[PDB]
Amino acid sequence: VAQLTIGNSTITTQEAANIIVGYGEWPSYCSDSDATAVDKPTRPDVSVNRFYTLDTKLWEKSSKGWYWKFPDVLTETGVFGQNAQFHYLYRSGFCIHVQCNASKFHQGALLVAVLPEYVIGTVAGGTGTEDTHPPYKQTQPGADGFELQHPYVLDAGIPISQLTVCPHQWINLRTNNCATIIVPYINALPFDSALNHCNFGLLVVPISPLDYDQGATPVIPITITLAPMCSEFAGLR
Amino acid sequence: VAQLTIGNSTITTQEAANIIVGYGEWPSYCSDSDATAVDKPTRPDVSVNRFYTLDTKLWEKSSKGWYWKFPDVLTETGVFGQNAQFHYLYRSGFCIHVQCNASKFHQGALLVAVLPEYVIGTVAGGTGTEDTHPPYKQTQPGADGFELQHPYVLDAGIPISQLTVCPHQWINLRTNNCATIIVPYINALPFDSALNHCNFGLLVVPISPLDYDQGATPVIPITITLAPMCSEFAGLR
Amino acid sequence: HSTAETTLDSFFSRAGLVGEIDLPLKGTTNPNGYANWDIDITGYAQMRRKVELFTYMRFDAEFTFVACTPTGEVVPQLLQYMFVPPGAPKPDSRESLAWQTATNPSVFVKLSDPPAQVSVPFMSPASAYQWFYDGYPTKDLEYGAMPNNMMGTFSVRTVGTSKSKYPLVVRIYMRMKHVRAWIPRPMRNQNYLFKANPNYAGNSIKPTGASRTAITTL
Amino acid sequence: STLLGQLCGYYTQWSGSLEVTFMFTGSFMATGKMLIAYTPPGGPLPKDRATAMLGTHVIWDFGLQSSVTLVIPWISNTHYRAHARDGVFDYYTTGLVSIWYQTNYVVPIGAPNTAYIIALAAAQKNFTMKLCKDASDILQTG
Repeated sequence: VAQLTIGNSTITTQEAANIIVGYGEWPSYCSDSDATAVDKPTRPDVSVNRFYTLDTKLWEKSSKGWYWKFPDVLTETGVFGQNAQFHYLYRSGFCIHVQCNASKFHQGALLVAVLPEYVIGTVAGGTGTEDTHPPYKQTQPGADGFELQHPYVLDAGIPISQLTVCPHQWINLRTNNCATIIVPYINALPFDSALNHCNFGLLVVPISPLDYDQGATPVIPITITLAPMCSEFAGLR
Repeated sequence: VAQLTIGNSTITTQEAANIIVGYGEWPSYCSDSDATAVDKPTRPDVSVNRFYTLDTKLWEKSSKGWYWKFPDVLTETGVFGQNAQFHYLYRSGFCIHVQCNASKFHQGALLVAVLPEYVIGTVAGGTGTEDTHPPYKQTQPGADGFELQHPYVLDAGIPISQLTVCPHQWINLRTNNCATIIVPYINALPFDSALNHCNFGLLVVPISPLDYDQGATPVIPITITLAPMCSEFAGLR
Repeated sequence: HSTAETTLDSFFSRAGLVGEIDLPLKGTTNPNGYANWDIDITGYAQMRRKVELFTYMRFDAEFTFVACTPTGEVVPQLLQYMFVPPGAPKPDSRESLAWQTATNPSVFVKLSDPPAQVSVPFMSPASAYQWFYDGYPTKDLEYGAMPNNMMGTFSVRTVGTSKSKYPLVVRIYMRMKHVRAWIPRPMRNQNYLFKANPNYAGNSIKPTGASRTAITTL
Repeated sequence: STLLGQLCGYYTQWSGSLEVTFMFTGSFMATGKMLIAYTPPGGPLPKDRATAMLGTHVIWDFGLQSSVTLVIPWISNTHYRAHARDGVFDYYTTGLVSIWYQTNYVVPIGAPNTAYIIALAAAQKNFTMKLCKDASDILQTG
């Protein structure tokens, strides 16, 4: 055990569990011979790139699962949400860290994976004849996130049973509590909009339900801490 | 874990937690060019210097704190109490060891410090107009020790909040259970009386109260084991 | 010992049927002896789910045209197939000047002449066609709309100033070639409802596969 | 209560970096996270956890480490004040230290649902004081 720091942010975390570098690539920058070599894109290092610790969600027996969108989650938050908004283009890598705090008397298993272009699909009326498009509160939940309503198909008509095909990591209470994931910038373009397009979405679902005997804390706090890697911006407004 | 022995005394203790050598000095002897170079002071090694294990005190939720005086505590006990009494002068260093035995389901924090010339001050009547001097049972409690009645001011008009300024060590149940302290001879003179003057007093107070859920043992045994270091005596009677 | 068949190209080869134009004489259907077909590769039913296995893709398409009368007959009639690239204007009528705009590749062939066949490049202004887009283009109805995935339109019509003398049926096949794919994703396990979004039936949510009685019986 | 405090009283001015250490004394089975944030002099106490989350902060998981020490970069009692008619060389540098429940207190059956914490402070080696000023409420009685 030891604590790492990035500016004014200091998190207490375990030595170095197995990290998952999504798709074997490290969030790097973008060279000079690109599309916009004129408007030299300024890369934040100071405060912009540090440890943000989102409002902890409480695991319950009945919990269905949660998901956040990127970069949406932060475009609201602090000095990073500052850049994302008053800037024309954005490319950024991510270090995501998820941890639970539970006694050796709780049981559960959370799959934690990242899914590019996570496009939500609602119920469509029920009988299948209403072309209802997911709201804005469902498409970009912010930093509070949003709860799945049909985990089995990941609110989008896809088996979750196959989500492992994405950069994932498991959190089995009886073995580990913290899971870490490095995500590179993934998109069909070098740069893009930070407010219109959500390159990906963080998914965390209880595959084995939370359980405990009466008397033990009934809710397990899940704490998501995340940090931007090699983040770049272009065209101030 | 391992067990150390000094003669016929064998204590089972943890490998080697952090020890506190009070004031950075080691209990040493006193050279030949002193006050009494004639009456060559005999230094006990055999039985006199070993492990004494005092009557364990029981920690409770309501416990206020305890304190013993030195060398008083031992002048009653065994072959050391033998020398202290039938001898004119005394100088001795001390190794003090304090341990609790509690399940990972108890909580508490005991500050354990040593205070030179610990002079007790009673209440003084209450309203402040009675010049009542602390009894003999309060000034030299023996090996059973004595309980504070006004821990906050350490039964002497001094903030305990500042006791850390003395050779101290903490015992937080959720981290350690044993605390150790090496004390050198401290006095304005080379030698002194073993029955009239108490060079110092061992203090152990619950700063964070003992706590547990109904069903767990309600009292945590605190065991004080101590051993004399480079103890000397002069002028037999 | 060989695994050539499990490659992407192997998986996506084969020219499948993705389009069918009807040019009846008397009819409600395409009354002006012409038709416009915006290129949809979902035209081959089986397709959608196969491609939706990946997030991004890239490829070239080989188009082969099969034309005959409803009974599959061959007749002396000449035809014009016009490809209007994305951004180019499709013909609103059987005499729109678009039919003559050089910048709209066109190919002519007699029904007798064997199938027409041409290759079309990776259009998209983006680095890859992307089946999923989690955003909107600078609650909405523009969600999941990556327009830069348009391949173009195919306008078909009988040559000549006058309607054709025969009822015609054109079939469009498409072989995908030189394929590259990225970011694989969960195989659609629910039925598709719309060509645009992944919405499903929230009542009729079925288990991925066949169920059984007990977990101890086979 | 701190000794530092009492010594500052016999002096008029001072400055240096401070250092507070927190000690969790709860049951060993408990875990959770506390956010400890420092708002430099002038900055008003952060509205909520999230806004404090943007300031110089430290996430403390007493599930991992039972202790944590925070450093106060700087404090300077140098700005003079002549209020009533009694001149007092006061702070203004009232730096602030807030502490929020990042997560809730989690415990298994059998462990107390409350625990305490102890604050310990001292000043760095860069501390200093100026102007001996004897002042006290406690004096030798007649």
